[PDB]
Amino acid sequence: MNPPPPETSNPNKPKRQTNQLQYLLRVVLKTLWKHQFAWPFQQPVDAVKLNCPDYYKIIKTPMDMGTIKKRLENNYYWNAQECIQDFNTMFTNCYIYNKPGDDIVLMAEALEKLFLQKINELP
Ligand SMILES: Cc1noc(C)c1-c1cc(O)cc([C@@H](O)c2cccnc2)c1
Repeated sequence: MNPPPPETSNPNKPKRQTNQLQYLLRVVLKTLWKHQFAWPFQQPVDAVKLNCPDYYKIIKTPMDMGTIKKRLENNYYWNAQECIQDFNTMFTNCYIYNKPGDDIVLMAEALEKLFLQKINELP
């Protein structure tokens, strides 16, 4: 069974729109979103659909690009580091749950490489 997806809004959370945050959405996320390996990360893991019932028994801090996209679109973050942290959590979760020689890990590693490439050009 799946937990509630991570929050994309929090009225009592302090928010702020920075040039770095705009770049993370308009450039970083938008480009990664269109990558041939991006589709498994565009929405939370469905432990039932994927026959991975133990996923949310192992991953206690889930994250996906769909959540990050909504957070960016909702101006949920205070600075770029908060958004970058969500990306790092998404990748880390994948490497934790899956075996190093798995297709999904190869997809994550490719996206992580492109992600690191793009944040090295952060404004
Ligand atoms: C991301 C993630 N992190 O842990 C798991 C598990 C996933 C995942 C998410 C999906 O939406 C689909 C699949 C699976 O169907 C697949 C996808 C691609 C290659 N080989 C297998 C895996």
